[PDB]
Amino acid sequence: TEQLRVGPGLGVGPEVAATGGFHQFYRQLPLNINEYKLTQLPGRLVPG
Amino acid sequence: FVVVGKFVEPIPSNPGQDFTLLPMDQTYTFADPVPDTATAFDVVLSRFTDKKAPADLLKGATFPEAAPYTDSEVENISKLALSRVKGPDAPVLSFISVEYAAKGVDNKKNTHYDIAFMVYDQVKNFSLKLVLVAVLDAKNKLWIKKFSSFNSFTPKDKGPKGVENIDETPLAEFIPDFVQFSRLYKDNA
Amino acid sequence: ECLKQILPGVRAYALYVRDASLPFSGGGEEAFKRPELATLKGSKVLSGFLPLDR
Amino acid sequence: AGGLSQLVAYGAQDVYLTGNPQITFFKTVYRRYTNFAIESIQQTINGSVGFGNKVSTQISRNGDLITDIVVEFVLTKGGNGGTTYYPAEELLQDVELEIGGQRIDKHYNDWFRTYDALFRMNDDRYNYRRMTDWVNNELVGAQKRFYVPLIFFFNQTPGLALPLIALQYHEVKLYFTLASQVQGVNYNGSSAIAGAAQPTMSVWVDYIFLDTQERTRFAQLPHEYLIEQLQFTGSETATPSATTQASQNIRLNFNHPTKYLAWNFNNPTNYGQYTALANIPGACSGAGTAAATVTTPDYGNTGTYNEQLAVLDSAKIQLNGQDRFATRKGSYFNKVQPYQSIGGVTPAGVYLYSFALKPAGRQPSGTCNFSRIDNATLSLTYKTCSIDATSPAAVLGNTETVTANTATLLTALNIYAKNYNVLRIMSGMGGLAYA
Amino acid sequence: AGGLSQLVAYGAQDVYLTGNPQITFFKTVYRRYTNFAIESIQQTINGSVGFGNKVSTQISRNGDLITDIVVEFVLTKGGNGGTTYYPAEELLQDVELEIGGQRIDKHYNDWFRTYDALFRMNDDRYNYRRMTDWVNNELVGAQKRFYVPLIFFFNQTPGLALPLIALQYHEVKLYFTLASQVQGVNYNGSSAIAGAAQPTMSVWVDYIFLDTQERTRFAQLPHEYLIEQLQFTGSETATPSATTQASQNIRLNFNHPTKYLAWNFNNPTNYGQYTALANIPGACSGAGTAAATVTTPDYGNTGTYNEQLAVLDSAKIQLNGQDRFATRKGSYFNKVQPYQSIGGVTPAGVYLYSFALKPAGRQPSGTCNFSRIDNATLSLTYKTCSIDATSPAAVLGNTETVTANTATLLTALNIYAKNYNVLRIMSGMGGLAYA
Amino acid sequence: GGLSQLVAYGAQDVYLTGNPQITFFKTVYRRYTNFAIESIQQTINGSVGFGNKVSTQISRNGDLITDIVVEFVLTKGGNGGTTYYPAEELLQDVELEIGGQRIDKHYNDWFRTYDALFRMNDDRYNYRRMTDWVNNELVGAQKRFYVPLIFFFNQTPGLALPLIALQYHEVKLYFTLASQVQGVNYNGSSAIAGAAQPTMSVWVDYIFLDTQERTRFAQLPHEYLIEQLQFTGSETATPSATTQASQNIRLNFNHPTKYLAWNFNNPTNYGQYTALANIPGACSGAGTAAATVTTPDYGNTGTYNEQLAVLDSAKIQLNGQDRFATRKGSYFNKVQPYQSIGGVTPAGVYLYSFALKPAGRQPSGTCNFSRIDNATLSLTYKTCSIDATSPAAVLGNTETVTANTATLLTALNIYAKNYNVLRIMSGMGGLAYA
Amino acid sequence: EIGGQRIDKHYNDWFRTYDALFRMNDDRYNYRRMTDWVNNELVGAQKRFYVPLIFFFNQTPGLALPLIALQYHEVKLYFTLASQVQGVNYNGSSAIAGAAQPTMSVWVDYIFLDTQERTRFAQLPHEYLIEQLQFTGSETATPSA
Amino acid sequence: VGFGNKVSTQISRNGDLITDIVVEFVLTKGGNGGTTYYPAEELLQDVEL
Amino acid sequence: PEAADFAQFAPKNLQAQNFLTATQWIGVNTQGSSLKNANYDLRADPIIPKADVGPWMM
Repeated sequence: TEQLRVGPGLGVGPEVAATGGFHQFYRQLPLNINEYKLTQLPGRLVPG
Repeated sequence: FVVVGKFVEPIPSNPGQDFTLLPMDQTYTFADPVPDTATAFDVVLSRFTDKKAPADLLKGATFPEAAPYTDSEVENISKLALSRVKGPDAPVLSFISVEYAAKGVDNKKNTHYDIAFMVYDQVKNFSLKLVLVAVLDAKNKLWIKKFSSFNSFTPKDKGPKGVENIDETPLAEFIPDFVQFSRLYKDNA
Repeated sequence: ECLKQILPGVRAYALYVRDASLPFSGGGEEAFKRPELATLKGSKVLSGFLPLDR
Repeated sequence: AGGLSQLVAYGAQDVYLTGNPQITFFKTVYRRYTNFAIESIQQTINGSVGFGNKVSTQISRNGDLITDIVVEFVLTKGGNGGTTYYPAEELLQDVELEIGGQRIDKHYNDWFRTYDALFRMNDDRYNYRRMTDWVNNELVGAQKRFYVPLIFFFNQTPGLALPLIALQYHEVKLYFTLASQVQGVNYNGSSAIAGAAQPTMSVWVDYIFLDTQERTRFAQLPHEYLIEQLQFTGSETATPSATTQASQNIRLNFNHPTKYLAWNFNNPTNYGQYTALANIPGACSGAGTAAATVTTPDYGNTGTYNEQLAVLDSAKIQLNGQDRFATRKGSYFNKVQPYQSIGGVTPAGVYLYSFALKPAGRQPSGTCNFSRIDNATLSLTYKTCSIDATSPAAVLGNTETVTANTATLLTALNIYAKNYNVLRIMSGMGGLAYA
Repeated sequence: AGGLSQLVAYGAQDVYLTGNPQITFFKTVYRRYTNFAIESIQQTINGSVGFGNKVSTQISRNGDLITDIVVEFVLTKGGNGGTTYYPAEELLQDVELEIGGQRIDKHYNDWFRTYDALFRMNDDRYNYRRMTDWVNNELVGAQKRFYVPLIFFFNQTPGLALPLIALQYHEVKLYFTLASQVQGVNYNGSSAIAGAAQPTMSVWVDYIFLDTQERTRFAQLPHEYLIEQLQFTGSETATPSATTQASQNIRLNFNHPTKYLAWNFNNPTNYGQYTALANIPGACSGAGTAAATVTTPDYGNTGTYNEQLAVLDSAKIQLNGQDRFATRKGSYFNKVQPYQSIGGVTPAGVYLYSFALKPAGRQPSGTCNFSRIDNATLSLTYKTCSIDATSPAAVLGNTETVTANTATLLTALNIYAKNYNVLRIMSGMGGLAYA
Repeated sequence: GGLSQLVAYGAQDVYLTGNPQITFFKTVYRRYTNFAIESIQQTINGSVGFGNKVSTQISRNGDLITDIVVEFVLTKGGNGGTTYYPAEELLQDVELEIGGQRIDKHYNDWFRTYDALFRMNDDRYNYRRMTDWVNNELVGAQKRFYVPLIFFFNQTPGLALPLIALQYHEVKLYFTLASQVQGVNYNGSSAIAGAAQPTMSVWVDYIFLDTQERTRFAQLPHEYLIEQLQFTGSETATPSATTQASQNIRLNFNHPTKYLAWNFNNPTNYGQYTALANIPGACSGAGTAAATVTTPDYGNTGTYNEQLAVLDSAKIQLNGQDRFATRKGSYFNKVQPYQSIGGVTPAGVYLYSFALKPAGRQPSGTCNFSRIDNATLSLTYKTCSIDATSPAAVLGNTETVTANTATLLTALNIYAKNYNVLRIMSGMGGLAYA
Repeated sequence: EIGGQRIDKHYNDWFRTYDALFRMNDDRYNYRRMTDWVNNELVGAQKRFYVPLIFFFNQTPGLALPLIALQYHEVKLYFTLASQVQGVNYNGSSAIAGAAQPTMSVWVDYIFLDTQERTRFAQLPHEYLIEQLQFTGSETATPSA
Repeated sequence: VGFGNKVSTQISRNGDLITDIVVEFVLTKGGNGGTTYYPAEELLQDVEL
Repeated sequence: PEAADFAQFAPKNLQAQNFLTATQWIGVNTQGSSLKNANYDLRADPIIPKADVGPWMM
């Protein structure tokens, strides 16, 4: 066989043996669950 | 996308020599994510075989030659065939040894050979078994009928599907009547 | 839905008539088949004597 | 972050697992099946039911196909807890399956015991025991309804349901022989139990009612069912002794593609006794005390996993006089063979040799066709029966090649073979492709 | 010799097994599957927890599909070993599954107990107990985290993973009712335990993260899932008596294609008590000694396999007044039905009648549609409750048709059924096709 | 009766029985290839004895190989209660080498971990019957043990190793026998005078193929998707009586991993994954005055009593990001296997699956650690404040604590089971990825 | 329940709370007369009680539930009976020996429409503005001396 | 970790930038009040970046 | 697929037989309801326009 020996590094296809060194740039943020359950009501005034 | 510049800094006072520390981008892709075993070698070696010019229509009836194969006609024609692999992107294919070597003598003063040998691709760090069906005329011309890799000569078919479980018993077909429930719901509107 | 019942209906009837009309199914030895012994002991039955060649 | 961080880190090595994906796991397609219903119908038993009697039933045409058959018994304990051992199983001495006068198959009480010992397991085995014995320390006079499921090929899967509707010319009968005696019910060892009750028996058959489309096909079209059959012969066991390791060559009078062979040694006096008796806890009546005897088992604990009481030192099987595999210890056939081929835990004294990758299943997976073999022989070597069974230290501290002096009581050998045949049903008649 | 001597013995009888081969067992081709990842994510519980509280959670859109759900609880023993019985199961009184406001399903603590009694087995059954009870002889004050898995269709197989992603406009919710009392935790029979701690609770949902290609298809395509639902109704048991055989005609207020129907008789006082109490080991508090009483169970051993303590004598199900099967003994529903249909062991007092070949699985394999049965009835006959529960001789030496006088306390009847409906998802919303 | 169920057909049944595709009243058996299976003894090179290394080369007798069972004969160096899976302990390790390449390697502890986690019910009991003395046997008792191997080709015929296709490579199993086996040649640290040395035999079950299939194996290239075990030992943060130790253990693993499994143990006593205590079965003489909480009841070394386990909680993180929310240790001991295996796991043994069904053979989701720069297992230990000699202290205590004797469990064993591809062609085999 | 959906659900305590806030004067008294014994009845006395439901359609004709328009869906009422009732089967914590089990019956007042109105209700879609009760139980922070 | 020992850490790549770093120590008093002087500082003999 | 066209079958005039068996549709409801056909109101019960729309109306 060829014995590929893939290295570290995520966020890319299998064609890349290594992408990052000690700190890869790829980062993922959480989906911020229940974001629709927040209304964000504005403020209003009273009759002067 | 990284920006590499010149780093404008003041001129050094006493010396002129310093540490450069050139930029480097440590990332290595593969030529294919799955390791090549014999297919790439099969096409590159298949384009080096000769045409129908040998005309060795006869069966030959090759017989084996049990020997340690130190230095004889089998390894000589094997190295002669490996020397024919001189393409632009062709591998080096360092020769190793021969197993299952057969010679056949044709009444028209010909010598056919069925030589299986092992090669070691140094650029890819691995070994392969190649099949060389080559004949030799009386005028020392070595015609190669088929030069490819072993295990690439697959049989006619692979019958069993290779079930994973030992005993699972899949559900049998219903085998309906004259319409098989497809034309029944398709013909009606 | 009617054809789901009729198409098999027709089949059932036709096969019925076969059986109603003809003895057992109208078939032959295929139906009235005794088990095959299917063992090899008989392969070793030997001749008792040899004739003179003529 | 989270599960997404695993999903995103796809590499070269993952191509073999998910590249060019073919399947998923998160959406199941169930297949549409035919309409059917299952109903329990009581059958009529002809002949008198009782100990030692032979009775039979003819399965009625109360559905189209049949599967499960359960023989019910009502037994009354003739003694206290610990005096019986699977008594409903012992009672049903044998069962014969005949279609149109042709024997299809036949089971024996010992087979039911071997079959269970070898192929059932865990809670299944326990529940089975609950249906054939008293397992909650019941007392003398206790009355219980037992259920003995049959183990014929059509009693194991709907896929082999017997198409009674396709057997218009042939009747299907089950003949049942009841034992002359059952331990802890009407006899205690060799002694009759005065006042013991006769068993009440009933045979139940679970019928499959098909809808019109399928019912028609079964009634009208020919069928082929790959079926299992049990071959069985009894043999005298060469008797081992304190002075010797008996050896024996048993010709195996078997035929057909065989999935496996199974066997046991036993004491015909005590149902299910496949091991020597001993004064170690659970190995004999009264074991552990002054009253202990190694002439009578603790019936409720007749079976055991203590290999020290087994008698087979080693065995091999020859085909046409040639070794089939290297000789292995009896413990191989007791523990490893079923480990590999079944996955349950087989009691000491019960042995298996498989020819199949998975003999416990329905799908054939390698067979030994004995109809093509001239001399199949089982070669056995027995253990030296020198250990004084009345001294637990002698037993518990013994060596691999020896057993209890009481092991010489296991003079009967039962050899079974389970094979394939083909059941053909056509034009209202049926029988087997091979004899 | 060797394996080759078997291989060579090929003949006519082997053609059905190996001629023109279709499969091999010596080379497996694994299928390439889609990309996904699994993560266990804590959901927020809306509402205070503790005994008697009712809370709910909404499953957040963390992943695309959801399957397994485990409710964690932390309980502390209110007494010593032997005082509790599956207390985390008892605690979770019930769980309701709702999508878009439609009730999809609902389970009860007793259902979890009944389900387990019938469908879990062996080490799974034990491991389950380890997640809901104290099984290592723990003492008062012992604290453990318990894990109560849910058993809704999507909590059993990835195949029915709930497509939360395809329900873009519908919320998926779970309502959890906690018991007001849990035996051996905050109450001992009818008495409260001073100082008992209130439970801590958390709901964990295992999410499936799909890659883009699969995620998109789930989000955009319509779906039809064939799923199972629980139907449940409680009934009062015709009071068992020592004077006669109580009997009862129970209307079966059930609907939908039912894979099976199951029931149990219990003393509602004591969770999991499906049998009469008695002075035999494990059958009552203090059983076997001077302190024994048949008014309180050995809670740690509440369940039993000794049918003698089960009240049901016999039963049948009628559909529109017609017997759906011949009347069978309660022991038939307790032992044979689960032998045939499940393969585990069912505790005394729990009865199963299947309308399916394999009700323990996902493929319907035969159902009884009660939405087409004008008047289904369960007809039960009870044993005579004349056995002196405090006297082992009477408890253990009795007859088939009788039980303990204490069986009169099994005044509750729980009838359950599992059936198939369709969960349809379209245009971002979904719910069940049949009401 | 049954007929009324057929009649009672509604709209709801269309999804169950409309336009039938299948039937339950007909089975089709699939015709298969011709083959035979044979058990053949291998030659053991080297020298069998405690602490010795031996090896065997699999003879080319059949075409494919599957099961391998190692037989051992041991005698008891003491009475019942002194041994614990001694044949499992004895096979210290086994290495699978093809043509000089290490394909895999198992350790006695793996066999114990694997069994404890993935086997079950009567299979597990039978296994114990083949590796230990389970009928209260006494000193001097002799028994033959059978230790099955669990390499990918020993799990299923589907991965039978095609020796026929490996003409240029030999297949060897290298074994290390333990220097000591509890209750056989040593009792705790004390040698047992007169103990016998083991007798060993290695058996390989071979598959003999008929002509067409045999030829396909010999001539076709093959790619087997197989399992491998990765394993490293680590120093366990030592838990204590006053504080909860915590530790970040880097997971130096690679390849698509189905699951991680781990335990903490006292290396002195094989199979001890939990603390010892004066409660029945939890120590030698437990439950009485003579109880010693520093010496296990060897015959009852394993337990389901979580109180004696040391993991408070754990999480896995990848490149610093949480893989999943932190869960209590009992989750990895009871729920993970409840969800992914369906068996019961002994206290002190933990599993975290990245796969839907890790106990099967078909890939069902993996974590490829070869693509992670820093994979870490983060463990929080329980407080070891309980006086193990006082049952009340043990049995009536809280969630976050354990026995003071739990601090003896200083060896951390982390396993990872992954996939790779073993490609056979050119008469040689080898791995697709390193 | 309508069509498998929970529309609403009331509890005995809601009926008590509802009454406490919304019924009054003689309506409240007459209500009590239908759910209790208010004329100093004695032990053994038997009485038929009438407990009206207070779901939106039980309050006004304006919200009459169009059963005619729900041809494919069923409408159901599930009633849970208390395990104990004070002065009926329990006295404080003590069971009352000999206490009778309740008799129960559910009565529904049905509107019969003439042809034109009935047809429109059956065929037209409807939007009924209705009320629902939301309810949860909580632990009371307990005050002290 | 212990007195007189040299230990080290590679700062992980969990975020993008780093600012504050705090080394925590748990120490116990080997004598009464007045016997120590900023001992956490004394213990951390040096730190190399 | 089952029963291979038997052109040699003589009784092809199966007109004297009634193959339809309306035994499965006796007592059905709209889709799967169970109310014993619910013939309560002594009126005509007009047709309700059930349009096959999605989970919402519009």
